[PDB]
Amino acid sequence: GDFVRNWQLVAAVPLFQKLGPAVLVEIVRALRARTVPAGAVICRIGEPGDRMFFVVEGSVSVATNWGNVYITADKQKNGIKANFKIRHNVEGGGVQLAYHYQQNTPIGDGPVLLPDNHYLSVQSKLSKDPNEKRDHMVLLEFVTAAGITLDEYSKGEELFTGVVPILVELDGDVNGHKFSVRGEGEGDATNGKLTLKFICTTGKLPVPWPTLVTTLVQCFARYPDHMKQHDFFKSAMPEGYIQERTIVFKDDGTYKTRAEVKFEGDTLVNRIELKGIDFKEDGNILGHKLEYNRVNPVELGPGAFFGEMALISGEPRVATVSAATTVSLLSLHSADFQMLCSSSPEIAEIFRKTALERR
Ligand SMILES: Nc1ncnc2c1ncn2[C@@H]1O[C@@H]2COP(=O)(O)O[C@H]2[C@H]1O
Repeated sequence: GDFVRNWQLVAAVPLFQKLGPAVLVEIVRALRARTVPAGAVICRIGEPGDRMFFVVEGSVSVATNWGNVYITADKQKNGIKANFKIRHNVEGGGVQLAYHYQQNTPIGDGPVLLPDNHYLSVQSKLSKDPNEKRDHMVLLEFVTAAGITLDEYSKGEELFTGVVPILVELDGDVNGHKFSVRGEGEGDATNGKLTLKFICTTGKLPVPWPTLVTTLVQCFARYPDHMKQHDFFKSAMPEGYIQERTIVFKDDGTYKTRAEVKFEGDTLVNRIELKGIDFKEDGNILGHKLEYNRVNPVELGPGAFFGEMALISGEPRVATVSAATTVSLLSLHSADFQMLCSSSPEIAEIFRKTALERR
């Protein structure tokens, strides 16, 4: 019943052809098949991991950790403040730190939610559209609020109950290099999910796309039920908020940004002015020495696997994995994973090395 199905499906996984038929029958009896709708989260970062997954149809996207955004109320200015560090990989190895200093002030006169101290967890995947000739960035992002212990007996939030279209506009000036970016896409606050594509409309971007991610809509963060009273960003909608930043690149220049974030009709719009000063023309930013996505460069399609890191290390999921298309999965529980690795040292090696490479 399920076995004839999983037996048919397991043919799409060439890793298992490293296996005799009697044993393969036993493995297929332990596999569980799953159809996953396009866009759905399969594994969430920080969750415990009791199984791993083999892709039989479709592809999945891995979104890796970008860090935490630490937020505090600014009750006297009726807004919030945030500070955090971004670690950009340098292409030859090493890291370029970007220290972020942030303040947000509502545009409207009405009261907003002024939160207790908390943070936003961000995971991201950066990619390219193989049919796009312009300089561009395709971006997938998950944003989750956390840091308030869950005791256990805003009107702006109802603007984000579904999928909201987003428009992003940036005029930049870095060491006199002027440039513009336009981006469009959609925000799903219910799942904390951003999917956008950005174009440099003036030609070649004079800085690396990863350094513009933070500047290019925290109102799409998923605030958990017990934290809805701490979501300043949605509470200031629809009139919106001003968001300003100082971004200090260690041993290099600084970005200063001012943005208007607000609804125009049904569309959440983010309009940005950015000025960069004191950059080194042969440094990591103006010299384009930062990795775009070498860490995590591809969706994982048929024959690939994920979820193996937690089973090897015992640590929680290190990344969020979501279906890019409709996905057909076979999952394998932890205990049967250890037996698979024991029965086939070849397969054990493939897992070991892949998990190392991904670490
Ligand atoms: N840089 C990466 N490239 C590809 N896949 C990854 C990367 N980082 C994590 N993963 C996968 O994402 C999974 C998330 O859950 P696990 O940590 O159990 O195991 C992880 C790997 O399978």
